[PDB]
Amino acid sequence: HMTEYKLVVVGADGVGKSALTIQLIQNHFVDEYDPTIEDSYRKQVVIDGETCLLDILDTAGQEEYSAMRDQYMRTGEGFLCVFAINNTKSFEDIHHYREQIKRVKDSEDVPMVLVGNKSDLPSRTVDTKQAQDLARSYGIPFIETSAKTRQGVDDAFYTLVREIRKHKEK
Ligand SMILES: Nc1nc2c(ncn2[C@@H]2O[C@H](COP(=O)(O)OP(=O)(O)O)[C@@H](O)[C@H]2O)c(=O)[nH]1
Ligand SMILES: [Mg+2]
Repeated sequence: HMTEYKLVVVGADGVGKSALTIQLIQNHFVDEYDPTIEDSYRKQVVIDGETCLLDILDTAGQEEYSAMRDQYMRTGEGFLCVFAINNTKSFEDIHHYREQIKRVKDSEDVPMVLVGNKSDLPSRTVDTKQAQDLARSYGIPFIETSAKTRQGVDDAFYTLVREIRKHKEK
């Protein structure tokens, strides 16, 4: 039997939340995924010898949350907080995503990974050292990813699983 891990992917629209999830699930890069589609996905994967069933919500927009999105924020075990390395505003807005998670959990100790996506693109406006400074302040890992090439994608999700295990018995 399989251990469930409930993961939530958050961040500004346009950063690659959906592309990252689709790369993890389907091993393909999608270049035009509807920016409004929000849904949950499953993936069976062995991580460090444990058969895991990941339960992943790919969040979209900031319209009135569905009961499902509210449920995933409340009961989610770990969060991928995504910005794009060519989107300075998305990096600046990570603060707000962190603050939301801390409020929902009433805690500063929540399993989380800072993800800098679109690492394949040449227009880098967020330096790795800026992201490292932010992640160090929050006490969380920082991983750069490309949903296009798959670089870092498994790393980001597996690291989030490992961060959940560091926080609680699973
Ligand atoms: N080059 C490149 N484009 C990406 C990457 N991730 C997402 N995109 C593109 O960025 C746009 C937004 O991606 P999407 O996954 O819909 O973003 P979301 O709003 O965060 O779900 C789309 O045109 C994607 O093809 C990436 O790693 N590299
Ligand atoms: Mg999306």
